[PDB]
Amino acid sequence: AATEVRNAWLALERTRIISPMTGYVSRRAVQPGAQISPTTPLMAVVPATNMWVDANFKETQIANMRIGQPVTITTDIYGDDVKYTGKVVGLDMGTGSAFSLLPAQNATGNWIKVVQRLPVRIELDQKQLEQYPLRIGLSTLVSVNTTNRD
Amino acid sequence: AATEVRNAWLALERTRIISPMTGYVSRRAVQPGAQISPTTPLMAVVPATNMWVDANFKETQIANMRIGQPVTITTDIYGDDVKYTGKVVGLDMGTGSAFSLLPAQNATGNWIKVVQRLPVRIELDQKQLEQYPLRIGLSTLVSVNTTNRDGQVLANKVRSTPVAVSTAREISLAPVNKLIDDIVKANAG
Amino acid sequence: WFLVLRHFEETDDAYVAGNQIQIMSQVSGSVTKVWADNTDFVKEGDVLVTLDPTDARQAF
Amino acid sequence: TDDAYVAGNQIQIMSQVSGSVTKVWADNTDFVKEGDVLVTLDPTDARQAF
Amino acid sequence: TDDAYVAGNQIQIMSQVSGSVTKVWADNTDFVKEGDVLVTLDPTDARQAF
Repeated sequence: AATEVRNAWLALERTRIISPMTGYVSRRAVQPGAQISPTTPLMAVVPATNMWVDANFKETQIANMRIGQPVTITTDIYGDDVKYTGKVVGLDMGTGSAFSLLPAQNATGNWIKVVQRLPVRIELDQKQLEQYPLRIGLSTLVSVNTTNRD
Repeated sequence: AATEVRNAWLALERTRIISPMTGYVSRRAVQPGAQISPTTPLMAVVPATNMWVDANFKETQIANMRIGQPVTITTDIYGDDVKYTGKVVGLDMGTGSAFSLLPAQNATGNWIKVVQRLPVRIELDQKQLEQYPLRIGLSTLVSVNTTNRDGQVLANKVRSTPVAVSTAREISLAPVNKLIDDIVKANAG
Repeated sequence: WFLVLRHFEETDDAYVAGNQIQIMSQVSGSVTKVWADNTDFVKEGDVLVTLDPTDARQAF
Repeated sequence: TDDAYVAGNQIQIMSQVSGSVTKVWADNTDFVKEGDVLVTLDPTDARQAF
Repeated sequence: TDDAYVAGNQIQIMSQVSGSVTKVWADNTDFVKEGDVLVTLDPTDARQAF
């Protein structure tokens, strides 16, 4: 019976929904009086601490890319007056079209060749992020120094 | 046994559906004789008191915008004969495409650069709405004064007061407690 | 004159926004009354729909 | 390449129970600390079970 | 033919239970082995049942 008491108490303590992460509220689809189940989205919390860049290079540029190479990133909100430094994290194991939420169907006859793209992860330095914050979805022009291939 | 009695009584009382807010009705998708469950939407109530504006600025303009800066908003229904005053509440940490459920562009086609937009929350003065009310989705021309720049881009103050609270769906358990007492006295000999 | 226009930022992509609640029932059943229609002012604590109480009374 | 965006972590907030909302504590573009309440539910049925 | 593409195997990692995640041990572009834990859940309710 003590176990059942504990289960009921945890059920009651969970009527207050707690935030698991420090961040900022983005979308709010919850109103007083709404009927909620554990499958209904309520909010979103977007921290601003650890942010990286996702560059989509063509198939014809990732030939000489290695992990740890120097990188330089210039956003558009700020321009050429502010520059960010980073380094390669790792090349993804699939093309965007292949791993899209909707597959691409190449065996259809009405097929036109198109150069593919591969996501690449770039690690930004956090010290300069505090001075110049960045939001999710902004656009930047990247540049990888491939002079060293080891 | 009393706990089950109270649960059953609450189930019966909820056979009436009550309004949790004071507003106006829209999209009444409910007719007599329908079969309903808690996941079936019945209608909507749209409070007409606290409205804001969502201004979509390009990435080029987002810079130099801080919290609290003055704003001026003009609408189309009322033309230029009426102005509005407001303030920046804050900028969003996302561009809309962050949470999209579909690819931004087709996989088959090529990639074309598109300048992004970032929403901004602007809060209106409430003494002007009551005399010149608005409606959801109306177009408006926004202009933000960016002369003064303290450097407050992200809010960092938490508040102890809730924003939106409703307690119209809380049921007091007095009559159930009286009925239980009467039944106990009846069956006690 | 021109940099004054630079001291401001404009956008015509704005739209008024507000709150909306989808009224939903806490229980299942059948409908026997509907207390409001489109463009009706309803106050907090007002009844909007009513269900047949035949099935709940038996459990009670 | 100019096809590079800025990516980060975003978390959806989902309840572990089912209930009816009675309060909301963050509206939009508001700062939130870890451990703070964002939504509260009516505790009648859970209290009865307890 | 010019309409040729490389294909391989993929795994949709899923849980055998339900719960709430308290730890994640891998991000994108990370190397994983056959026994390495990837996600962790809260063991309270299961402990009660045990």
